[PDB]
Formats: sequence, structure tokens, C-alpha cells
Amino acid sequence: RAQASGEVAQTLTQADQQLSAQGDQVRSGLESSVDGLSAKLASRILGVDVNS
Amino acid sequence: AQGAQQIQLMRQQLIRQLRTGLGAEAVNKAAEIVRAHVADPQAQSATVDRFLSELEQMAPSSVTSRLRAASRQSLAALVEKFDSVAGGLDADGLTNLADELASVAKLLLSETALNKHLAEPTDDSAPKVRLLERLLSDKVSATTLDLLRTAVSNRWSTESNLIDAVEHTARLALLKRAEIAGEVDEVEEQLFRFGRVLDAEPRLSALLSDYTTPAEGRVALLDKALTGRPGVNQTAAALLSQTVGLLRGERADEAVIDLAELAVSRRGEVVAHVSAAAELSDAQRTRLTEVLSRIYGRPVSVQLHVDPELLGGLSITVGDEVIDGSIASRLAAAQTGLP
Amino acid sequence: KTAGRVVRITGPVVDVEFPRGSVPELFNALHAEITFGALAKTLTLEVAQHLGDSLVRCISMQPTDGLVRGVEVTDTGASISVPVGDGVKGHVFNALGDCLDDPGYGKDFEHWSIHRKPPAFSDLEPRTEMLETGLKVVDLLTPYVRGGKIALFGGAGVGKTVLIQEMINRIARNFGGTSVFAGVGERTREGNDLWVELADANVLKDTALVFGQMDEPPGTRMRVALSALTMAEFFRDEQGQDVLLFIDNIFRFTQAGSEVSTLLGRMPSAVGYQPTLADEMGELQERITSTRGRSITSMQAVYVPADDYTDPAPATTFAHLDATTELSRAVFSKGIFPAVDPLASSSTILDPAIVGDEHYRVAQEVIRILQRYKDLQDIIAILGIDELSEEDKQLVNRARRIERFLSQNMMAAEQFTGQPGSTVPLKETIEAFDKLTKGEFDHLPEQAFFLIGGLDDLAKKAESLGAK
Amino acid sequence: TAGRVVRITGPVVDVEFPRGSVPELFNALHAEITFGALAKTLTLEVAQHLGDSLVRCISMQPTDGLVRGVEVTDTGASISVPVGDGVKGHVFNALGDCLDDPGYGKDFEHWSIHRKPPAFSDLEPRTEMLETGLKVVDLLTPYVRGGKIALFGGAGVGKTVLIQEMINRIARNFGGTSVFAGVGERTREGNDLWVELADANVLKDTALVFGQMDEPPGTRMRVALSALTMAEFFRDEQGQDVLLFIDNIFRFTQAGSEVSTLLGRMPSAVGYQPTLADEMGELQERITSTRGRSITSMQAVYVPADDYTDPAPATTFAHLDATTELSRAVFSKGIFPAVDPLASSSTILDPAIVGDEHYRVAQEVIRILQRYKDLQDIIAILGIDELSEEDKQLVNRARRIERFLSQNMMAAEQFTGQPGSTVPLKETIEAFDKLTKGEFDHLPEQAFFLIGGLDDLAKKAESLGAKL
Amino acid sequence: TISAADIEGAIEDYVSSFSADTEREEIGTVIDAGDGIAHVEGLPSVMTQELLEFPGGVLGVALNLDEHSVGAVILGEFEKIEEGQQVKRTGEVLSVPVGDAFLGRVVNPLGQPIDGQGDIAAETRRALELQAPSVVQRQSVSEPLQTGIKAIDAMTPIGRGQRQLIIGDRKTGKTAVCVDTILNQREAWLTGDPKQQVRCVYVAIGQKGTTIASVKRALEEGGAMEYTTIVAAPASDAAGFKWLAPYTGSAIGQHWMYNGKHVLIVFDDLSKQADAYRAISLLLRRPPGREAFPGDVFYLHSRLLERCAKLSDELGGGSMTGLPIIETKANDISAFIPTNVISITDGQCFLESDLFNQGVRPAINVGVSVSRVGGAAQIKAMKEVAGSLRLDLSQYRELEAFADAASKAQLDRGARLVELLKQPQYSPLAVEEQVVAIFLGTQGHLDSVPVEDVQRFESELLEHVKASHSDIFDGIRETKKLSEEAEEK
Ligand SMILES: Nc1ncnc2c1ncn2[C@@H]1O[C@H](COP(=O)(O)OP(=O)(O)OP(=O)(O)O)[C@@H](O)[C@H]1O
Ligand SMILES: Nc1ncnc2c1ncn2[C@@H]1O[C@H](COP(=O)(O)OP(=O)(O)OP(=O)(O)O)[C@@H](O)[C@H]1O
Ligand SMILES: Nc1ncnc2c1ncn2[C@@H]1O[C@H](COP(=O)(O)OP(=O)(O)O)[C@@H](O)[C@H]1O
Ligand SMILES: [Mg+2]
Ligand SMILES: [Mg+2]
Ligand SMILES: [Mg+2]
Repeated sequence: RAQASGEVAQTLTQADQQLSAQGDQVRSGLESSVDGLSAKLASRILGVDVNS
Repeated sequence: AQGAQQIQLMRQQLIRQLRTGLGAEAVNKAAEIVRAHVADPQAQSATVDRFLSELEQMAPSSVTSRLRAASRQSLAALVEKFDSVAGGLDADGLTNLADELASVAKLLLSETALNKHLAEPTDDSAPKVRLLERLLSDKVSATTLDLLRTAVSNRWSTESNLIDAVEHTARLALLKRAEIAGEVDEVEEQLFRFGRVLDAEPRLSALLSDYTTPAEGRVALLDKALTGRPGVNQTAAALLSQTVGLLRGERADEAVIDLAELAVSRRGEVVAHVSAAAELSDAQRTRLTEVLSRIYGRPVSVQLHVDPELLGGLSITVGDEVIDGSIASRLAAAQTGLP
Repeated sequence: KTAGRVVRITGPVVDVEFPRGSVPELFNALHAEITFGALAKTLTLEVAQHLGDSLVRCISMQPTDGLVRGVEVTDTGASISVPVGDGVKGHVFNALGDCLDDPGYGKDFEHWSIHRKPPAFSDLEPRTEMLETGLKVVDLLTPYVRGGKIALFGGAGVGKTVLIQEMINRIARNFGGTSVFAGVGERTREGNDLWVELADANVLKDTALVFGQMDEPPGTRMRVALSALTMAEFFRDEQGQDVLLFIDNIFRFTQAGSEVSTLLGRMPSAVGYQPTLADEMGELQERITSTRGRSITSMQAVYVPADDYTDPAPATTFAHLDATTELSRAVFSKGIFPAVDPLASSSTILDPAIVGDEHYRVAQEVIRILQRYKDLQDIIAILGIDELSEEDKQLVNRARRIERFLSQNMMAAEQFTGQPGSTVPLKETIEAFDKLTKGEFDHLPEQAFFLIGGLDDLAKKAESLGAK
Repeated sequence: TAGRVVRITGPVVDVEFPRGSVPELFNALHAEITFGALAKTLTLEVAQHLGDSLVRCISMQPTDGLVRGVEVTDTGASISVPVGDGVKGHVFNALGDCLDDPGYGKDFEHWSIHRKPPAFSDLEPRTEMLETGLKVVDLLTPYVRGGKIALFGGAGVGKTVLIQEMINRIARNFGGTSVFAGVGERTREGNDLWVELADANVLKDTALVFGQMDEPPGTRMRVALSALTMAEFFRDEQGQDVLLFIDNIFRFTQAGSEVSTLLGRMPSAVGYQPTLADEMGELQERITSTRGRSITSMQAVYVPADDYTDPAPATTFAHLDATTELSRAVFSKGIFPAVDPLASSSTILDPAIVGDEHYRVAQEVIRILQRYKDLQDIIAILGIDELSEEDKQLVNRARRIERFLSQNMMAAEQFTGQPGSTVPLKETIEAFDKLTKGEFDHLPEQAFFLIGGLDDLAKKAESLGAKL
Repeated sequence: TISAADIEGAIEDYVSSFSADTEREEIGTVIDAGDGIAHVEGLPSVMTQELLEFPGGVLGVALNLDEHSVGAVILGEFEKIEEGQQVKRTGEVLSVPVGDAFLGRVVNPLGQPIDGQGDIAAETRRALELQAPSVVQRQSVSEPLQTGIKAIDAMTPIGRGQRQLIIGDRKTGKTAVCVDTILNQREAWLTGDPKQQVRCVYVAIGQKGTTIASVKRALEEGGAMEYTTIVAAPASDAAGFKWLAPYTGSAIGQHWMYNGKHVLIVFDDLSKQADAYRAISLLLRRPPGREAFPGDVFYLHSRLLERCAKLSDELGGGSMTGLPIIETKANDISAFIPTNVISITDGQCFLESDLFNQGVRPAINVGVSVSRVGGAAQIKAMKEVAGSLRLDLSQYRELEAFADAASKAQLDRGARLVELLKQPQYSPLAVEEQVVAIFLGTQGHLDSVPVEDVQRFESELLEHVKASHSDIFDGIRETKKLSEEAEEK
């Protein structure tokens, strides 16, 4: 059980590192997309399709 | 299995963090976009027109608060009596009646036991009438004496209501002479403007709201500062001075709001305070008046309050009811409704 | 302008009137000036309530002596904020984050509001990793949890602060993470002594100290804990460090809350406590927690008024704790240090699935023997051990030896007796108590078990006294 | 002419009326909750006249969904419940509405639930015994035909079980009417009683009025009055013997307290309303037998926290002819019914009514049990062997007597899985005379546990190996 | 990998579906606010106990309705509330979503998930203050709800539709008993028969978040999370959530109860609900009473607990079993809330710290613990073997306190019975095995074995009967009684 706990902690830290890298490198990808979301939200609130 | 579940939970934690961050960024960007676009006055007109169309499609509804039932009935009887009496009087006579009513109200303020006795409910009124006559049968006109007789004949929930009623009657008299002058619209607009400015200058109202200070000092301050101005109607100035003279711990601006309410009410219309970020065109004003009257049936008078924070749209309000069409409220709802 | 003015002053509570549209939000920090020469200062008020008519009731972080009605009050637009970062380690701050050992130090640091929500329920993960201290009683009967919440309950002068010092020595000396100490309504000289002790043991460099002590207004005493917690939260979240959070004493935070509530016009509650006692304790205790992968091991001294353990303050504190160590005046009178009541202290991880079968069995047997000994106190205090059955007499002797053996020469106890402390590994404690509960030391005198460490110490002391 | 809601705080509603239309005190008013989910017609009982045409009223149903300003109608009369011989066999609530058949009883004669007690000239002491068949009750707490009987006790000591037992032992063979009032009790218990009465075929002669403990305070205040109004109709109009069972009467009092402060009453000692004794006296004095018209009322009095000094039971004590005081100690010792023979009393337990033999046996039993209670502490500390021979034999006799007072009740078969028993009064006197004389000392005390007469004692002795 | 497309679509759903409809609405204004309370002028048509919306999506409940203003308790965040803020009616009394989707989820007292696992598909909505079943809408409690504990199942049996109070000092094993009861329903759930299935609802009030997480982990490991819903109101929650959580759980359970299902609900614990309600009432400035509690605290708990019922057949035959928990201080059941709740429920299991320390686990105090349903909540064989057992254990304790051949025989039998009922945590015992164990006890088959070995003899023997002669259990498990042939074998 001690060995299992140690290896579980190891895999946990490696998974955490890879997940942090994934989030960091996907934030940039979605940075370009969020413009569309903002524009569409503005269009909905204004009642007209605001292009900007 | 526990380690695998922990990995899944940490992935979900990262996902939730990203959702919060992206949602915040998107709502902020949308707010910036709307605030930038709405700076165009044509966009303001377009959103106002859309809101007016919505109001047109809105389903019509067939639907003095502090006064209690007995007090409301007494005030109704008193105003009916005033309508019966002062109708035949002239502008000078109406001014005299208003001045005498204000003077007697100030006298009632000066002494408390007399007010308590006069306003004390009782089945009979003859003792009260005799008391009033023995007090001031000489210093008031016949019309004023009869109006006060009627006022004290009925009953009021609280002592102050009595003086309030008298104050109310006084205002009516002034309003009536305004109708004789034919400048009712001008005085209504002047009262609304004075209420607006008093709202904008809270310190001035506070300096006027301290009833402890002598009435003459506050009245002279207002005259030299606000009430006395070249482009001010004399009737509005007199009404405001009388109101501030009888300010029994109520704010000056709220008193002016009450004055405007009464002025519009005596005409039969109902005031609708419409908050807008830009001034409306005459066509917009007419359309808004028509639609508001249609939903509320009774004729309504629209009072525009400029407020750029709304970012377009309108925020109508009558009584305890509000139609919140402002764009800012929609933006807040969008921000608060996101996952 | 948008500035407000003082209207009412009732002790450390101030009413402030504001122009409409400028009423500060709740918890915002306001600033006023006391200009009387002797007491001149800048009051930092905290908006506590909105009274209506553009009035706000505020709690003063400083004494209000010399304050005048109508003075100008300015709103900063944000709540009390304290410096954060690795720079706060090795320095002493007050409830407002002002450095005391180096006035002005930390202005350029990043600042965090002392008010924030606890971690979301999705982040919380139960902690069950035992934290071995080296104290026989703590290791055996109420093991501490790493990343869990530990509390030290006790009346006045039973050893709460000495136990906190012992746990700092045992856990913080060789600690790879960060340490935060919060003095909340305790002795000022205690804070100075702790500062000197840490500077001597060279643990100060790793520790951040925040002190609001007895001679402070109730607002300071009820916000200093939030300040220290804010520093600990920064270390937990933005740095992934394993933080140690020492609080002494949290009951003082609750008591300052009671004082403020009395000054705020709130209706009283049972024993005159504030109606929001449980709520406030809830926010403060829920912020002090370990999230998934991020560890805070917190230890709090909880004062028990008038030796009354049913008082609402400790009673509500009991629910927020993973491990509880209840010091008893009855034990303290016997001279047993630590004065731990083994029949009332508890640990959520004292179960076979976490501490192992033999550990749990030995702890259960010790508790059973001590409970039986307690149940016989009524008979013994009148007639003595003479009327008990042979089984009961043997059990009483065993229980006396066990309760004496649960005492230990603590490290921090040296300053009181000139005797260095001792550390007992958990396996040694389990073996020793298994032997003792089996009757393998009944021949030794009772005093051989008093204020010693492991089995070697027991053998040596019994040899010195005259036994084997 | 109608009123309007002005204030709402839980079950208390202030109503403003036009002057000249203020309702009389205790008048019933009707308000409408129009919300679909909680739509209903609130019944408000006028409690106070606040002046200015404002009246404070207590709502009989939950006020959830009530809106300020809604119309309030004046019924012009108090809450009137249906009366007659039709009510027998049906379940009603505090307002007289039928539950087992809604709409039944609308065409009956209706009596206002507020009534004056009988004139002092019509009162007459009752001194006729009511044999029940329970050894303890028959011997030490004889009940009175047409008198007031109470069963005092804490929570879960056997008040309801004993009430059911008395229904079984008295109401089944009763030739008159029965009225049961479930005042602030469990709905499950009410349903069980309804089913049991239907099964026993006693429902047709019984009227059930339930105001349960999920109802608002007003219903729990008026259910007792409604049931007592039905009982008063049966007593005064039909001239019939009546059995009135109330369980639990204390709830009535409790309900008053729940609304006392909301009505604007300064609390009395122990948080009870100032009008405790006055309201209790009105309600109780309405419960009585007059000259030639008999009500044999039996009430269950809850004793909060087992404290018999509590103002509620202490006040209630003065309104009873016989009181069976159930004890928590006797209950926890496994003795059923858990009667405290030293605390129970009956006004007819004197030689002139029950005879010299019954009185002598009862007094000797009381003496023995009192001496045993005195010797309990000495026996616990110094053991029985210390006592003198007289005290030793008295202790054995007292243990046998105390166990023999227990009995196997029919209503308790659901708990002991055993059939009940009945013991004629003569047999009880004989058995307890023999017990006080020591003629059963050779029998094991366990043979006296939960049995009927002497035959059961002999059979259990032979089961245990001993001989009578 | 985190699917950028998935999250983009997740926010696309809301942004596309975002809407706001202008509508005539009564206005209110926060005239004052502080400490989780607000006062709102206006809203003349507001109903009592009606939900109110404050800016920022904050929610409140209108408690005090007088002419000047409306006192409102803020549910959730309250430092956002400001003087002058616009308050909107809702035209709705407090209600929560309800449906089978809530099974296996953790939600706040408003039905909003807090476990971060997605939205819950609510079948419908149910008001929190719907009346309990009437006297004619119930049937007598007749179905056992096996907790798996020999002591409880034998001496304080619980039926479906019964309110059994778990009362005791802190750390006496109350939550342990409740969680063991919830876990014992695993077998019933796996049978797939809604007549046998029991759906649990664990309500945590004023409880540390990590404790709720640990309880959820315990339920997950045992598989109880399939049929269990957690309503969480941790210590960090506002007094409004702590006050409302038991009613949220009660409504969630009631939805199932009124559809023929059998529900078990655990309130852990009602003492903290009472404290939160006291705080709300004091902040609202209502006149206090005993221990500063409001006059309607008993009404609070009584109307909460009477909603646990066993419905008649015409109403569907469903049931809800209540397991309220009460924490006492210094073992004083004479306090206000403990007395109230004891007087409310259908029996109490009173746990004692002294008994727990002596090794008696669960620390049930036989003398003062009872079940008011009684043998009706037991199968036939359990009745046969336990009806005497309970009172005989009471007598044994009395005699042991007091101290011939009969007395010593009684002491020996009582001792063996006492060590018969000692059960480890997380060691459920099926009803047939419980019947066989109590048979060993009360029928005299443990008199030969020494006391110190009784437990061992109880375990091994049962295991033996499991491996060979399993048919015995089948009999009990099938006929729900111990046949003469089975008893002889
Ligand atoms: N291990 C020990 N060995 C010897 N003396 C001790 C020990 N622990 C405590 N004491 C004595 O007890 C006194 C009180 O200890 P301590 O200050 O830690 O108690 P406390 O509970 O924090 O008190 P207070 O309520 O005053 O803050 C110490 O000054 C010392 O005299
Ligand atoms: N039958 C049992 N046998 C052994 N240990 C038990 C038993 N029941 C409970 N425990 C343990 O006792 C401790 C207290 O249990 P639990 O948390 O259920 O009690 P509680 O009264 O609800 O506590 P609290 O006051 O913390 O809410 C836990 O370690 C639990 O594992
Ligand atoms: N004759 C009896 N035999 C066995 N148990 C009894 C007997 N009388 C009462 N009890 C026990 O006392 C408990 C409480 O009974 P009840 O009268 O319903 O409650 P209360 O006394 O609070 O009204 C029951 O659950 C029952 O087990
Ligand atoms: Mg100290
Ligand atoms: Mg009962
Ligand atoms: Mg618990």
C-alpha cells in the first residue's frame, strides 16, 4: 500500500504538470475564439447583429 | 482507482477554472463592445424605438399612500369642499387664501397642544369650530375660516395629518390660480426642474432640510440662490417657498417631487419618470406618451431624466411599477446569468 | 465631494453619513482622522452595516478616543488589504498588514483583500495522512492529520500556549514549507517571546507573524485572524507550498465578535453571545482548509471560558476540526503534562483503516482502561481502592500507571524545569502501551512513569527508584 | 365593512377594519390565500384589540402566501364546531371540519368553542372509584368515576401507551359517549388510534378531534377547546356519561407560549406566557363533572425535560383528582407501566372510600418503597451486606414489590410481543398484602416481572424453578 | 486534453440562449441591510415566504411583512446587498427542483449542484412548505427499514415512515450509524424492486466541507452514491441555507414518497438548523425565548419532521423515513432543542460517550432508547428473538447497578447479550444473520462460551452457517420467519 500510494502520487504530479501545460496552451487557442463569443453576446443584448 | 478519480477531479477543476476565466473575459469584452457601439446617437434612437415597439406589444393592464382610510376620506372631503368654495375666487383671492392657509399651518406648527386638540377625532365638530373661531375668526378671511372649519370637522388618523391636509389645500389654491393664469405646463416643468437640481445638489437640500433653523433664513437662502432667478415663474417660486416653509423633517427634493405629483394629479394625468441616456425626439416623446397611456389607460405625462449610465434604452416608472428596458440592466443580467 | 462624515460614535463603533450614491459597500475600508495631539492618528473603519438614509455602521480597527462628530470620512473603494508574497516571511505585521519590525516594509508588495470566499466544495478533499509529533498521548489517542485541522482546547493556564510552542518545535523546525502564526488577543509579551524564539532557532526566516493582541479594539482582534489567514491562503494557492498555520487564540476572535455585536445593537444570544456566532466561526474556519493538492496544516488554541466546555464558543468550534486535544484542569492538577484529557480528545483518523489494526487496538484498550478507572472515582474518592474487586484493583493500578505514562517531558517544558524533552517514535509508543495495558509493568512504581519518554527512559527511571 | 391585512409575522396577523366594524375578541375572521400551490382560506381568531381599529389575530393555518392588504371578512362569531350524536364515529379537526368525510357535519348544530365553566353551585366532589385492572393504578393511584385523571411524564415514558390501555380497559365496556382530543401529538399516532378504535368497534361511540403537532400554534390552542365543546354538549344536552381523553394537554399551554411574545406579552419565568395559569385554569375548569352529569376526563401531561418543577406541570397539578406520575428512572429500569408510586396520588386513596384494607396495604407499600429509595445510595456504595437484617429483608421485599407493580398491558403487546392481563382489585390487595408480609421472599425477584395476578406469579416461578 | 470545442460550445449555449423580457414589475428598495438580513420597502403585493431577487442574482425570503417594509433573509451571498438596490418580486414561494436526476448528486438547499458535475435534469418543482399527509392519508408503519445494526434492528427497530432520532454527545457515532443505515440499503437497491428499493437523502447542516466530502467518499466506496442525494449546507453557508437545507431535502424526498418510492432522509444535524434559525430570528429582531431561541423553533422542527410519513395505499403506498441527528452538550437531554426533538420523533437512539469508551459500539443506551413503532417494524423472527431482549437488557443493567443463583445466571446472560450487540463500524449484518445472532443470544446458546469469546463465536459460527447450512438463512430471508424445522436444524 505504501508503494501504491507513492506511485499514485507520482502519476498525480505528472498528470497535474501535463494538465497545466494543456490549459496554458489551450488558453491561447481560445483567445482568438472568445472574440466571436463576445460579439455574439453583444448582438443578442443590443437586439441587432453588431459586427464589431 | 482513488488516484484515477483524483486525476479526473483535478481535470474537472482545471476545466471549471477555464470556464470561469473565459466567461469573465467574454462578458467583459461584450460590455466593452456594447459601450463602444452605443456611443452613436443613432444607435440610441434605434434602441429606444425597439423598446417602444416592445411596449406597444406589451399587454395593457387595468390595474397619498401614507394616508390611512379615515385620513384619505377626510382629505377627499376637504379637497371636494375646496373645489366647491375656491372655484369662484380670483387670482388675488386664491393667493390670499394660500397665504392664510400657510400662515395657519405655521401657527399649528408653532404650538402643539392646539394641533392635538383640533386634530383629535370626535363625532361632533361644533366645539372644534367654536375653538377655531375664538382663536382666529378675525385674522383669516371667510373662505379660509370655512375651509379650516371643514378640515377640522372630519377626523384624521394622526395630528400631523391635519396640518398636512391644510398644507395640501394651500398647494391646491396656488395650483388653482396657476390654472387661472393658464401656465400650468410651465409651472409643472419648473417644479420638475427644481426637483432635478435639488437632487443634483444634495448639500443644498440638506441645508434646507434642517427644520430647526428658522424658516425665514432657509426661504431667503433659496430665493437668492435657486427660487429667485430671472427665468423662474412667480407661481412656482411661491409654491416652492411655501413648501420649504412647511418642511417638517422631510427632504426638500422629495417635497418638490410631491408638489409635482400633486400638480400633475390635479390635471388628471399621472407622472411617468423615464430615465434615458439621451434626449428623445418629439416623435419619440409622443409615441412614449401614447403607449404609456394605452397600457395604463389614464393619460400620462412623461418626465425625462437624463442618465448616460443606462447606455441606451429606457427605464419607465409609475407609482410602484417599473419597466426596466435600460441596456445597462440587460448587460448586468447577461453578466449575472452566465454559467 | 463624495466624502462622508461621522454622525455617531459608540466606543469602537462609528456611524458615518454619506451623500447618496456614494454609500460604501460592505466591508470597505474607510479612513478618518483623530487630531488631538496626544492621540492623533488615522482611524481605519470597516463598514459593517448599512443603516439606511445613507448611513453605515463601521467597526474601528483603532481606539476611537479623541474622535469628533462631523469629521471627514473618506472611502477607499476596497476592503482592508494585507501584503502577500514570499517577502512577508520573517517579519511581524498587525491586523492591517503594517510591518512592526520594519515600519513601511511591504507597501510595494502585492496586496490581497482579507475578505474572500472559502474553496468551492468541489475543491475539498478529505485528509487522512497521520502527522507524527513524538508525543505519546497525541500519537496514540489523537493522531494529528497532515493538512488537517487540529485544535487545542483548554481552560486558563492549562498549557495551550506551551503545547503550541511544542508543536512549533516538533513540526515547524524541520519543515520544508511556510509557517504563519496569528496572535489573536493573546499576551503581547508572548508574541515578543515567540518572535525572539523563532529568530534564535532560525525558523523565523520561514515564518510570517501577524499580531493583534489583548490591548487592541475588538475589530482588530476579529480581523487579525483574517489577515493571517489571507497570507496563508496566498501561500497555499499562488505558490503550492505546504503551509503551517498557528492561531492563538481563536476564542478571542469569537469574543471580539461578541463585543462588536454588542456595540452594533444586535440582539444578544445564549450567554450573551452574538447571534451570528456560528456563522462567523463558519466562514473563518472554512477558509482555513486544505484543497486538492494544496495543503494547510492548521493548529488552533481554543480557550474554554470558566473551564466550561459547554460554552457556545468552543462548542461551535468543535465541529470544524479534524483532531481535537482537550486539556483538562483535572489532569493539569495531577501534574501531568501535557494536561490532555484522553477520554475527551479525539481524532478523525483514529480508526483501524488508517492507523493500522494494532495501533487502534492499543488505543482502544487504553481508553477502555481509563474510562473504567474514571467510572470508579465515586467509589474510590470515599472508600479508596480497598473495597474494589481484585480485577478492579488491578485495573486501577494499571490505569494510574497508564495515565502517568501518558505524560511526557516536552521540549518547550525545559524553560520551566531545566530538563530537556524527549521524542518517542510511534512504534515505540504503541509497543510500550501494549505492554503496559497487558500488566507487564505493574511491579514498577507509579512515579517511574511520570514525565519520561520511551521504554528506555521508563527502565532507567524504575532502576533509579529501585525497581527493575 | 371588511378588514385588511397590515402586518404578518408567522402565525400572527394584524388586521385593520373601518371604525364601527372592529370584530369582538375571539371572533373568527376569514382571509384568502390565492397562490395556487398554497391556496386556502385562513381562519384568524381575534386575540387582541390594538386600538385605531387594529386587531391582532392568530392564524389557524400556515400564513404562507398571505399578502398585505387582502380582504379580511368578519364571521361575527367565534369558532363554532358541530355538536350532536352525529359527530360520534368521525374524525374532526380544531375547526370542526370532518376529515374521514369532508363536508359531513355542516348541517349539524354548531356551538362556539369558547364557553364559561359551570357555576360553582353546580359543582360536586366525586368520590367513586373507577377500577381499571392495573395493579399499580388500582392499588396506589385509584381513579375516580366522573373525576379528573392525569398521566404525567416526560417524553417517551408511556403516557400514550397508558392512554391506549385505559381506552381498552374503560371505553370498550363503557355505555356512554367517548371523546378523544389529539392535542399537538403525532399524526401517525392519531391514525393508529383511529384504526385501532375502528377495529375494536368503539369508534361508533367515539368522536375524534385532532389538531396535530405540524399545525400552527392556533390550531394547537383551539383543538382542546373544540373537543371539550363536544364533550360539554354531550354532558349538558344529552345528559350522557362521557369519557374525555386528551393527549397531550401540555401542548395547549406550549402553543400559547409559541405566540405569547408575538402578541406582545413580556415573558414570565421559564419562558412561559404570563397568562399560563389563567388560560390553563379556564380550560381545565371547563373539564369537569357537574351534579348529575358525569365526565370522566383523562389527560396526558407532558413534563418538559422530566422536570416536575416546570411551571406547566406544576400549574396543571392543581386541577387533578388522580395523578399517575410516570418516572424516567422507573422507565429506564425496565418497569412498565413506569409509574412512580412515591409521586402518584389520588384524592380517594383514604380509608373512608377504599376501605381500611386497601388503604393499609397501599400505605405499607409506599413505606417500603420509600425506605428502599432511602437505602439505594447506601446499597450502591457500601453494598447490601452492610444493612441490618430488617433493612436487608425490607430491601428484598421492596425489590419484589417494585417489580410486581409492573404488569403486562394489552396495549403493550406490540412492544413486548406478549398478551396483556387484568387483575381484580381484591386480588391486587391480597397479593400486595402477602408481599408486604413477606410471604413471597423465597421466590426469585425476576418471577415478579411483567405478570398479572398470583396465578401468573406461580407459573413464572415454576418456569424459573422456584415454588410459590 | 481539454476539448476547446466542448467548452466553446458550453458557453455558446448560454450566449445564444441569453434572453431578458421586459415586464411590468413591482419595485422594492433595500432600505437597510447587514449580517445576512435586508429590509425592502415597496412590493405591496409580496407574499409571505416569497422568494425575492436582489441584483447580482442574489436571493432572499420575506419573513416579516409589516406596513413600513419587508424583512428578508438573504440566501447565499449578502455583502453584495446595498441600500437603494432594486429588489424584484418572484411570484413564487420557496420551491426546489425535484426528480430522479438528483440521485447521486450533491446540491445546495436551492437544488443547485455544487459537486461540479453538470446541471441536474429536474423533473418538476416542489414547494418547500407543502402540508404533511393528513390523519386519513397515512397507514400504520409495518415495513422494517433494516439498518444492519444488531442493536438498533433488535431493540429500537425502525419502520418505513418512522422518525427515529439519533441523539448524543459529539463523537459518539451518530453519523456512523446514519451512514451504515444508508449503506445497508445497497442490497435493497440492487434488487431493482421499487417496493424494496430505498432512496436515501443525506442533509448536512452547518457541517465542515471536508466532513461532507469524507461522508460522500464513504458512500461512494460502498456504492450507496447510486441511490443517495446530498443536500449540503456547510458552515460557510449563510444562515438562510442552513435553515432551509432540511426542507430542501424533505421536498426532494417527498417527490419520491408521493410516487410510491421509499425514502430515507438523514438530517445531520437539526441542532445547527435550530442555531441558524435562532440567528435569523435575532437579526430580524423577533422576541427571543429559552436560550434566546424563537418561539416557533418547536414548530420549525415539528412541521419538518411530520412530513416523514408512510402513505396509505390510495396515495401510492410510498414512505419517507426520518433520521434526525441531535448533538447534546455534556450529555444533557434536558436542553431546549433536544427536549423538543425527543418529544417530536417516534423514538430515539441515545448514544453515550461513556458507553462508547467502555467498548460498547454502537454506544446505544438501552434503558432510555426506544422505538415507538415497536415490533411492527420487525420481521417475525426478529420479533420472536428481540421483544424480550430489549427489556431484559434494561433489567440486566439495573441488576448490575444493584450488585443468589438466579441473580448470577441473570448477570451472565445479560453480559453475554451485551457483548452480542457490539458491532464494528462498516460491518453491516443482513437481517437473517441478525436473527441467527439474537437467537444465539436469547435462547441460551452463548452461556457455555466465555464472555470474552462471545463476539468471536458469533462471527465464526455465522460464517460457518454461511458456508454450510446456508438454507437456514434462505428460510428466514424467504418466509421472514424462523420455521420450527429451521430452528431445530
Ligand atoms: N509541559 C509543561 N511542563 C511544565 N510546566 C508546564 C508545562 N506546560 C505548562 N506548564 C505550566 O503551565 C503554565 C501555563 O501554560 P500555558 O501558558 O501554555 O497555558 P495556556 O492554556 O496557554 O494559558 P492562558 O489561558 O493563560 O493563555 C506555564 O506557564 C507553565 O507554568
Ligand atoms: N461502532 C463503531 N465502532 C467503532 N468505531 C466507531 C463506531 N461508530 C463510530 N465509530 C468511530 O467513532 C468516531 C466518531 O464517529 P462519528 O463521526 O459517526 O460520530 P459523531 O457523533 O457523528 O461525531 P461528530 O460530533 O464529529 O459529528 C469515528 O472515528 C467513527 O469511525
Ligand atoms: N407496557 C409496556 N411494555 C413495553 N414497553 C412500553 C410499555 N409502555 C410503554 N412502553 C414504551 O414506552 C415508549 C413510549 O410510549 P408512549 O406512551 O407512546 O410515549 P409517551 O410516553 O412519550 O407518550 C414506547 O415506545 C414503548 O416502547
Ligand atoms: Mg496561552
Ligand atoms: Mg405520546
Ligand atoms: Mg457526525
